Amino acid sequence: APMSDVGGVLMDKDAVYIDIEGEKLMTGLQSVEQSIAEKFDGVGLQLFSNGTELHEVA
Amino acid sequence: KKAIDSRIPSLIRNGVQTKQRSIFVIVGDRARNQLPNLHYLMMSADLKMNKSVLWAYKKKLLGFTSHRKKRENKIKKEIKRGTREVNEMDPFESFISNQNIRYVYYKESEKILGNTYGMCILQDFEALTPNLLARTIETVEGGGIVVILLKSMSSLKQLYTMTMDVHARYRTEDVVARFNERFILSLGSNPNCLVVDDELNVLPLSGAKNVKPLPPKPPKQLELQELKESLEDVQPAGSLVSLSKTVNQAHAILSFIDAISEKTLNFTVALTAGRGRGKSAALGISIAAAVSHGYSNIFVTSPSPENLKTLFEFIFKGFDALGYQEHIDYDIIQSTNPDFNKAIVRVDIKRDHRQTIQYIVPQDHQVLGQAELVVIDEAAAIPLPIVKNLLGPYLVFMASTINGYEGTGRSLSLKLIQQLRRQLREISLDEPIRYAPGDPIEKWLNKLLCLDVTLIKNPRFATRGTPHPSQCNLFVVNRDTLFSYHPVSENFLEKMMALYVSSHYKNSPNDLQLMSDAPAHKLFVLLPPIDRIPDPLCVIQIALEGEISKESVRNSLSRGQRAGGDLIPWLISQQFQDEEFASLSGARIVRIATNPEYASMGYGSRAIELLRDYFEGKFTDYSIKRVTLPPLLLKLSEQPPHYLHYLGVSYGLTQSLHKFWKNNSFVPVYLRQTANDLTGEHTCVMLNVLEGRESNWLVEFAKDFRKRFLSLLSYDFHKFTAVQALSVIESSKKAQDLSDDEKHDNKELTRTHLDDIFSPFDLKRLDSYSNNLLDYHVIGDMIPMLALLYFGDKMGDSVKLSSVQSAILLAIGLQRKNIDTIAKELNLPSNQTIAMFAKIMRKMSQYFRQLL
RNA sequence: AUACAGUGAAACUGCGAAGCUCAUUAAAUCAGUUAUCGUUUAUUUGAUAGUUACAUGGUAUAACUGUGGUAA
RNA sequence: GAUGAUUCAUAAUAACUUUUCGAAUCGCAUGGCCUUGUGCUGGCGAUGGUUCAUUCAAAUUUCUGCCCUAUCAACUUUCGAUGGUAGGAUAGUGGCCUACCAUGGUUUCAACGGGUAACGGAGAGGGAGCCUGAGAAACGGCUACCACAUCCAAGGAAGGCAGCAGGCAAUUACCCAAUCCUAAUUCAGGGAGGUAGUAUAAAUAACGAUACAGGGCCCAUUCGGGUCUUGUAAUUGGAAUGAGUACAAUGUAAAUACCUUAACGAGGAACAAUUGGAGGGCAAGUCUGGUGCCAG
Ligand SMILES: [Mg+2]
Ligand SMILES: [Mg+2]
Ligand SMILES: [Mg+2]
Ligand SMILES: [Mg+2]
Repeated sequence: APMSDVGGVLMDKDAVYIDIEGEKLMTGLQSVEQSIAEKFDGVGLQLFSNGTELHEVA
Repeated sequence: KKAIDSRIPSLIRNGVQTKQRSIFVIVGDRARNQLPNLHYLMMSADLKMNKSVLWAYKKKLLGFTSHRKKRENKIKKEIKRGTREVNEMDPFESFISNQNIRYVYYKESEKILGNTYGMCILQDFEALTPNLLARTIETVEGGGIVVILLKSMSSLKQLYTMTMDVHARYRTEDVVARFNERFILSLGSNPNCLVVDDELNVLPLSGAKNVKPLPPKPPKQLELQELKESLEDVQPAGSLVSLSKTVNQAHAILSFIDAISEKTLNFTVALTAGRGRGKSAALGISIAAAVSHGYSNIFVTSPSPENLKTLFEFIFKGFDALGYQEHIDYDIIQSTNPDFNKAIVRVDIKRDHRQTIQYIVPQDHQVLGQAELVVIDEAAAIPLPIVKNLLGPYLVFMASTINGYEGTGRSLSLKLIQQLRRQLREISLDEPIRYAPGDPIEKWLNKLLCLDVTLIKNPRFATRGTPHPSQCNLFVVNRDTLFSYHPVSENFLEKMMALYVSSHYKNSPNDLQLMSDAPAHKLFVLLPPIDRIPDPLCVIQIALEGEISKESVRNSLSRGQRAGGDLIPWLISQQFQDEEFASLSGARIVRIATNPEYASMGYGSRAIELLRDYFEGKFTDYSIKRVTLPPLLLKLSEQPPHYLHYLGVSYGLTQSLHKFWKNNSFVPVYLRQTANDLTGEHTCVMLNVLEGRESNWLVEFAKDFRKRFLSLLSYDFHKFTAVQALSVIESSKKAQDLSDDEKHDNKELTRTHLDDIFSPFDLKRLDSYSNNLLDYHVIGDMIPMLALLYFGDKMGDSVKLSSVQSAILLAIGLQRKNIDTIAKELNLPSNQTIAMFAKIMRKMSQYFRQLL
């Protein structure tokens, strides 16, 4: 039944309507702003103990 | 009703439209309840999707059982008890009961290799292994969904720490699980990956943060569809080409048909493809093409007949496309051997004229005298010398998989191809047949497991020249930073894996997890001299085995599961039953890799020499914070070495490898009798004792091995060349030279022992041969005993022989090879060998007379 | 209730579990009747056994505790 | 001693036995004594146990008992047919079975066979074998064989539904109370059992008043004849009650139903039964044939 609600999932137009310490960690995850990809950009890596921090490959 | 985030449906819809796969990570106890919803969204987007679902778990299912009758009884009792209404079934049970779900343990992941499934579920995140992850994802068709359930509290806590700050790693109270940690970061890079909670809230950490619904709706199909109409009249080509799924596959079949048409028996066709690109389907179709063309004697060879099931299945589909009917045009013969599990061995065809398709073991090359066509499926897994023999005066089809199953290193295929340069025809299949080319998931998968790594020639070395080995310096590699997924580390990890895969013969995908997680393992790199990312020249992997590992083992047994194994400590234990060597801490060189093109420049030997110095002490906390990263490479001085007694190696015995280790002062201690099935090579263990350490036990081990080798040359090592056996003896004797002590020394044969070994008549018989009054065949009796005494060194300095003569005596006495067989091996005329053989025995007679 | 003592899941013991559908068969079915000095008989009813002991053993286990295999 | 009758009952001797049994049990009460020790001696029941008899049954067994039959005259020894001896087995008698011995038994007074409104004995997927109990060759269980068929990760597992009930479509819901039955039993249960579910007598009306009209009806082919309180397509009054709308009690294991019973319940009594038949008549209407205005 496409139009009707089967199980708990209902589809109208292009939007779908579904019926539904961990909580503190979960809501913390939901609120993170930066992407993982962006976070690498600020991080520089040292090849050697006293070497310069290299950020991006040449 | 809660409005679901528009990102989740847009991802599934986009994947179906583009036939790209999508990864969903569900975090929460109720994660299972969301799977029915995701399945419904997948189907509603397109009704052409495959409905089968793959469920993978480790030991237990999450709160249910896959036995229909058992669930029904529990439901019926609950209904009778009144706990549940008569006809109520919440969505999860309805999803399991109706849908076609295949429940598979992680251990038996080999069963699912052939099949294809619409959706994949991986129940347990912690137990994930590279092989289980590559095998399962490859079975998801385009537009399918891969679901991973991170339900464990610790896994969530790892997810929490990693997202808030990337550098920090959550480490509980010896397995580090770096692969799972490195795995999580790789998802953030993936554009088709969403990480979600049990409430269907999109956690922002995922890479698919900005997915937008694509507008409503390829060139490859157009280039494929058109080719099919143009050949529809041309039977048998039209029916067979119709089965092709991709442009590359059709070209391969047409090229195979072309070779079948030429009818010339001196050509080789080499098919190279990635796994799942349809190599077996193309070969099976071509075998059907050769059947209709008229070929009578068609052969198929593979390491086992069981692997050929897919090939045989497509042959029948080719036969069906050609109108052949079972039990009328062809008959199927299955194996009676229980080991092959009723695998198809032979198909006899009765149309027009009698034609036969049959499976042959690769070793049985003698029967190929009348062969018209042999199909070598998975030639990578067959030993090279056997493959050489199989290349006879007939049409040859070779199928080799690159980075599939165990397969082989890419260079070994190049070493195969360069040998062919017999006219050679090369075909490559690139397009995958289960999904769109360039799927982000596949590119994601290859990056994570480092499968598609290719070695690259460095122009900078050419401009500056190859560094002299003395200039190079060995640097320790910090594993934590290497598997941190920083772009520099990923590129360096990319380069290290290239040397790994290229050189050695077989590498399983689990090897990456073994390197990252195992605590005993350490990594060393022979970087070029410092003056850009440094590119390695030689990489060594060490595994600390001995008394040091007992603490880890005791902890593992406390957990209730022994971890890993100590090969050399145990191997020596059964052979010699030496209690001391078990307590002796030592290191095992798991693998040494060098650039093949820079082979013979001594980089490998240089790396070992520096490695030996480091553990000797001649060069005398960087763990990631546990709830800014440490340097990637550590100089030897910066880290203190462990206290070690010996360095051990384990490898398949080959002349090049044995010579390499022999030059590095290693001593053989054991040589396995049963050759390894994949390679045909015998596993050999060699040990090296460091200075400042007691060396008596090694010498006793070496002497015992030499005696065992001499007696065992007849049983299973008769295949070894006489030079090879002589060299292995020589290396062991070098261990005696290591000991300047004279406490142990070889003993010269007495008169009494000589009398017992040889009766007086035998001495007369030997003397007559020296004087030429006697034939050779009568003295066959004394040769093996003479060889035992000579290589036992009982004669001593009185009798000595050249290298060629020693090979001759070793062959007849110990290998039991005939004289004429020796003539071929040593490239000598048969008459010459007998003359040299007589010269040896005259020296033998003179010594005995001198003793008398 | 200083052996337990009310009630009592589980388990061991004890007792009892003894309408339909097809075929067909002339005093071999069946009804009445005789005998059991030719028999078995749970149960009910009446009679009936003078020929370490201030209480023996696990030669004993369930239920129960706990560790696991399996798709079941 | 008993019976009509006994080697029957019963007693004794000599032995035998995979020699049986002759309370190592439980509840309630705590009396009588004294030799004060918790010393001796105890009341009411239950559950057990040997033998005999009785009862409930079961198994064999004596004799009698309405079809047509000869166009059914021989049947039985046809792997016992008829009898004796001995043994095996049964709970026992016995050709019930076995070894030896005799060659018999039924019948024209109808053996044997045939037909029958002789509904006027068998099994639980199909044959074979076995197990429990006082009672079974068990609608229970097990083994093998033969077929049917289900689940599966294809390594195995399990079933008797190869059933039942329907059509050519609702068999369900409430109970052990009433009569009976089983049990460690007054109390538990019983799809035994019970309860419910889905051609026949009435009504659609009865009784008055007023007003206004002169025709109404019957017979007869014909012409005509015969007889008198009739018609309304008029107005109007107060009484009667049933279907229904329904408060109760009684009822029943409870409940439906039956019986009984407050209030309301009629003029279009619209609180609006039908079925069939025979005749008319009408237009600025339609069609057809003609000898105007007609005929169909
Ligand atoms: Mg009695
Ligand atoms: Mg007798
Ligand atoms: Mg009136
Ligand atoms: Mg009516």
